[PDB]
Amino acid sequence: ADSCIQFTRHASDVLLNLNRLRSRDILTDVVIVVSREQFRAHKTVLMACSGLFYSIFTDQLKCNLSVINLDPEINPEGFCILLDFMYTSRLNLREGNIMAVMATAMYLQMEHVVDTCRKFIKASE
Amino acid sequence: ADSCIQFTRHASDVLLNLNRLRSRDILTDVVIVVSREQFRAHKTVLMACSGLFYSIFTDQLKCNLSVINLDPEINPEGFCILLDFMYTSRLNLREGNIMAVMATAMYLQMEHVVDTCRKFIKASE
Amino acid sequence: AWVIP
Amino acid sequence: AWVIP
Ligand SMILES: Cc1cc(C)n(-c2ncc(Cl)c(Nc3ccc4c(c3)n(CCC(C)(C)O)c(=O)n4C)n2)n1
Ligand SMILES: Cc1cc(C)n(-c2ncc(Cl)c(Nc3ccc4c(c3)n(CCC(C)(C)O)c(=O)n4C)n2)n1
Repeated sequence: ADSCIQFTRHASDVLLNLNRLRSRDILTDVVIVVSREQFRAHKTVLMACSGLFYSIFTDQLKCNLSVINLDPEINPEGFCILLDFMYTSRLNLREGNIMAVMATAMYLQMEHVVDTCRKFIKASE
Repeated sequence: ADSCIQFTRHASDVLLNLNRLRSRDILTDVVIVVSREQFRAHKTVLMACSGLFYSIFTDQLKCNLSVINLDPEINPEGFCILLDFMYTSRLNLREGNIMAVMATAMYLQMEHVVDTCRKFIKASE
Repeated sequence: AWVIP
Repeated sequence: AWVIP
């Protein structure tokens, strides 16, 4: 309806509770493997944040897999930084990790992260 | 780390994508039954928004159920309004539905919704 | 919190 | 959007 009221902090409060479920390993339903490093997550949060995961988990065969192996070129630290961003809205971008984070965000099809990485690199040139 | 940057709209953008998955019936994993009316949802979103659903899906036996039956006193329209609020941050509160919405939010242990319902009722007295 | 969106 | 939180 047109007459709805809106609670400003609701979306942020939901994301904090989803990150608390991840931290306690509650109802996690997939393991992402990055060069023998394993990361547990919720398929729905991965799909909401990444074009690659949206395509994977909407596929009639892949939607049923409990393990997904990423390309061997992907850096585990870069993936870890992006997984934390998905669940918190906070991105730990540093001089020593920006190239690996940008390459990982391009592969995962995370448009806003790619755009910010490009702007931060352009400023140092 | 202390040096993180933050994307302001991220949490709202994630919630919109979770509501799009609900609308298309993608990766929904539970049916909530309210007096023979059925509602499909994601257990993680229900747990993030409700103290009752957090308790249900953290129970070692109930976490594995694909169907949950609510108390027969619960109004299906009141539940529908609250499920839409969970996935959007928007609450369709009207003179004709406020008593049913408040009773349903008390049962579901949704503290912010109960508090606002109480304030809107107090204003009309 | 609550606002008119 | 991006800010210092
Ligand atoms: C009509 C419409 C348009 C979109 C994007 N839709 C969509 N629905 C559901 C999901 Cl789970 C989802 N997934 C998803 C898909 C592609 C994405 C993406 C999320 N994200 C993350 C974007 C936000 C968070 C805004 O950063 C990217 O960057 N790309 C390219 N997308 N639906
Ligand atoms: C340390 C701590 C404190 C909380 C509340 N935690 C929690 N973790 C995970 C979940 Cl899924 C979750 N669930 C949940 C549980 C109880 C709730 C609730 C959510 N909500 C919704 C609250 C927001 C959205 C802020 O409206 C209520 O109102 N109650 C009583 N809670 N953890």
